[PDB]
Amino acid sequence: GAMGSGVILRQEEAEYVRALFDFNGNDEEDLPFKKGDILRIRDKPEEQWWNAEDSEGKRGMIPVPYVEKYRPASASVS
Repeated sequence: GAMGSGVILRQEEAEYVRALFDFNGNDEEDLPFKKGDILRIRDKPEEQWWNAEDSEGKRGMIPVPYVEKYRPASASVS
């Protein structure tokens, strides 16, 4: 029969970057990124994934695809 139930195929993994610019959003399931400003938000530098209450009082996470890529200088061993 219809082996398909109606599922969307996504190829997204995770965006790793550091906060640089500052953009505002109006999404409840997301959070606006700030430019290395002073706010209460656990923004991931080596990763574009943040989660906390920004200066806008809003809390959420986003691939902050509006910042400068971040590469982990150091490396790990087996």
